[PDB]
Amino acid sequence: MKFSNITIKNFRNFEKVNINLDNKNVIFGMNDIGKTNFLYALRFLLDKEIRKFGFNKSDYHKHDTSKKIEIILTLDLSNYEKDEDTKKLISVVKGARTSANADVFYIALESKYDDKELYGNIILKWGSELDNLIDIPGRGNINALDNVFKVIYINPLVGDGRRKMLSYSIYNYLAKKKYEDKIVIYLIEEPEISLHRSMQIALSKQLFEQSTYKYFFLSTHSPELLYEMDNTRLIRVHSTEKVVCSSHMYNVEEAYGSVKKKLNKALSSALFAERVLLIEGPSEKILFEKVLDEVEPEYELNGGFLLEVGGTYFNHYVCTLNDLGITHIIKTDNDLKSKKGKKGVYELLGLNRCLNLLGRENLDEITIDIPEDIKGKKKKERLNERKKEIFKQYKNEVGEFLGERIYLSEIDLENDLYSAIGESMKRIFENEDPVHYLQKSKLFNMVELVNNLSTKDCFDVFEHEKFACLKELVGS
Amino acid sequence: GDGRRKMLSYSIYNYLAKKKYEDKIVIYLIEEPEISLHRSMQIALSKQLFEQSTYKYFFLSTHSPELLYEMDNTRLIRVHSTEKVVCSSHMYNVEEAYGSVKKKLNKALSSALFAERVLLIEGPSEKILFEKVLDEVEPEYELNGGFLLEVGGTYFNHYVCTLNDLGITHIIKTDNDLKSKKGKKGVYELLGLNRCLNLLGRENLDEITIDIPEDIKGKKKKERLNERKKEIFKQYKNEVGEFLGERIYLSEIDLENDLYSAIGESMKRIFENEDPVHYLQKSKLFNMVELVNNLSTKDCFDVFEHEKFACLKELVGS
Amino acid sequence: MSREQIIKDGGNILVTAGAGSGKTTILVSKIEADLKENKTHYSIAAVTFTNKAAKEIEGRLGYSSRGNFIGTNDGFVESEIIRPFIKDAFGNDYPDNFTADNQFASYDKGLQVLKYQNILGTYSNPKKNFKFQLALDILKKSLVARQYIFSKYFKIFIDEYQDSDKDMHNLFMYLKDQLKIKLFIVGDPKQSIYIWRGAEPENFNGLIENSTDFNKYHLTS
Repeated sequence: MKFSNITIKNFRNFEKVNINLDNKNVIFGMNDIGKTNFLYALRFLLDKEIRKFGFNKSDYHKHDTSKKIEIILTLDLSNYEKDEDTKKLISVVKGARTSANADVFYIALESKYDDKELYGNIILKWGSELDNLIDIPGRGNINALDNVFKVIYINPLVGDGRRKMLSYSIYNYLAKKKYEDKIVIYLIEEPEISLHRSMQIALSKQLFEQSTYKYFFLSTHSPELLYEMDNTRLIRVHSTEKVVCSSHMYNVEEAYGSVKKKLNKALSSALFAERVLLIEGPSEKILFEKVLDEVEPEYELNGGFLLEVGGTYFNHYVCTLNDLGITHIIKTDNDLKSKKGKKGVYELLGLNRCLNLLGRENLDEITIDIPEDIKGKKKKERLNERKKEIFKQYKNEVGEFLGERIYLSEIDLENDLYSAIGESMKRIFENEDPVHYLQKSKLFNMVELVNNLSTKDCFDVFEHEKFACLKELVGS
Repeated sequence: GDGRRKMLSYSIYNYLAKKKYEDKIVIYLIEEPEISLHRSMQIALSKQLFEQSTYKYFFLSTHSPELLYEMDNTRLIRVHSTEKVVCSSHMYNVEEAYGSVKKKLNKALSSALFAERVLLIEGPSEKILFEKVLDEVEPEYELNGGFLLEVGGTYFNHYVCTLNDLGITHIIKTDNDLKSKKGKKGVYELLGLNRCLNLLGRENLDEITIDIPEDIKGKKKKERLNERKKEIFKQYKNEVGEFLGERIYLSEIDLENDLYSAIGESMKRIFENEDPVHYLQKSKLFNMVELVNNLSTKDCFDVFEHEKFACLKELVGS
Repeated sequence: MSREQIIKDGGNILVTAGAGSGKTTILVSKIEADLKENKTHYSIAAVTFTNKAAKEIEGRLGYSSRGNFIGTNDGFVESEIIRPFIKDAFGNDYPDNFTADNQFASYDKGLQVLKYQNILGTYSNPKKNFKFQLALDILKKSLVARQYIFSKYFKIFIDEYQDSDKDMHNLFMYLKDQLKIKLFIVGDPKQSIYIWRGAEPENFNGLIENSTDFNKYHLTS
């Protein structure tokens, strides 16, 4: 019914790795050697044309053939009543199961090297109990496990994208009719080799929204394949010499239903990064791009990313990034949102969004008089004074935030930028109040500002204490 | 991983073709260098190609827009998706004026070069709204070669020149904006009309002055400016008709009012106890999410089939 | 004739056919039709009373990688129910080894022989069966046994039902009712000359004259 876990020991560059699984799995990362060895281990366990040969001396970890290779896969048999693949497995297995362990099954591989004959023999076992496994029976070249699983291996190597799509179609409508009595698993390795972008999006839709691909493992370098992802395991291989892996069970909540196409596009490109800074809009994008190009031109070559979050909460992105082992930085500002309906009551939106990431959730509302006489700049400064009071009140919570790489502004980014480059802003924005003028047209006035900034101003912004997230992004 | 081996190959190529071939003219033919390459390595190779003197002459074939993040001073040749080979070429440059935003123009325009029709929009609110509507009505608009491009706070000339020379269809949706001039108070610039005119060869227009007595402020000032916008829109009717022939769609005031004219009843239902436009304009990002979270298929088809949203039909090829 | 109304019927069936009717021909035809029609992972089981009929059917059917059981009803239980799942029902001390002189007159002594002696038991009285009562006992105590039996076969072919004890009837009816497996029964009512081996002709006649979910046909050819 469901793949659960896999363990690999003393195989190639794997020494002891434990990875949680699901039916649909995507592996990505920068190693590019462990990613291929993962699929090779799967093929050795489940593919008879690869297991037909043995293990060489180079298949052992550190080429030390005095160690034993173990590969063990785990399944869940909880839905025997509602699934027909559980019956396909159970009809070949008879006796290796016990009633106390009727919901878990194991399939293992073991190899010990023969120094005299220079050969590594592979012997397979299954069982319900991991301390009591028995050999899978078979006659001649055939195995009892070969009667169940059908492993289909896809690789573009060993316009033309239309030929690739035709190949995928023939695969889909051939593996159905011919293999109605088997469990089919697809191994798709880098399907984007010579493929147009729109074809990658089409293949993503096929993978994640069609029933022909119930079980698969996918290796990819392209975020366009992940535009439709949902209900899948994401496995990330850390960019080091020792193979380290992190996995996350990705889902999209029903609440995040109408914006699902934005979350996926935004988060697809951040999965291929090392540090991500979460921002709000394009004004911050413009400002930080200018400053970084001036100070740290190669920040994106070393694994930096700027992510625009928009009008949602940070939970969806932070859960995924944290579970995959990617560093996240957040910069926010104290916002008050007028409640729908009753007038004079506002919601501590910024504090609430920052709290929800600390487990603590939501906070009481506030009321401000705001007499009808005052309006305009006077009301703006009244709200700003209220924001200052709120910021000073919750100083301990702010200190807690700074420990999580969360940076909340007292009022806004405009005031923080003033506190750093006030003289330059007064020069550029001649005959106006810099903050008020900059806040009239967010986009055009920001371009006006960045068009008149020098390297001194960029280094002033970079080295300020109010902009300590930029140092985190570039790794100091 | 193996991309590091690719980078080593590129380095040996660069420092071998120099010493050994100082007496020859060297031309590089780079074919799909992104086969098994990490994204950051693609950006690094782009920087090498477009900002190093080792590659004076080359021809590059690519499927990846990450290789084009640093492009400048190059010919872009586009092969049309047909059986008969048709090609369009454009001499790409970035002006000194567009110098501080060059990293945004390149990233924005890289993904639009691999499309058939592009709709140029302003911000993320329109992105949210149109993504919801299209997912409801035309889920596979991006499989057939559609794209939404956020232009931001610049003029349309840079994008339109490239797209037009390469043979890609461009649609523009804009709204009538008045920008207060820096310094003197009471004078505004016809920003939307000026941006739309500059794409017709005709450029710039005279400024205007509005009293706006100090007593009025808030909603009253907003409606005063909206009435001025209506008068301006009615004045230049022939220019608007000319724009419509170039696939340029200018709103009388804003997108909020156009959306009201289509789904006013639904907006009143969802935004209970407020004026829908005024409330929607307070928090642009959160209130759009609130709206799209409560829209049905009937509302999406109402928006799609309206006359004020005729650019969406152009984007999907009707 | 009615030989074409059988191949077109899928479910529970009886064939009240006398001597010289051609039971083997219709049985093989039905088996081949069922195997050709179905495209799933399921199999069939053909149970007889002699090794000669089993070998005849095996030779007629041919060769396949699909796992179908053709043999005697005594081998059916040993191969499918008892040997694999004896230790899952009672305990790990009960052995799955046996090569079947040592017959007794009690069920408990049969268990004692199977355990201590490590040889399959028997009964002195031919009116009672040890194999087919132990099999039903195991089926009701092991969940994995029932799961395997349900996941494995989709139809079971039984011939010469008139020469069946009460335990055979009990096990087959348990499979038919509790596990929802189809049955195909062929038998001659007037061929109970094997009554010296504990045969009970009342079962087949009762099925013929009382069954409501069984389709009944008679062959005069």
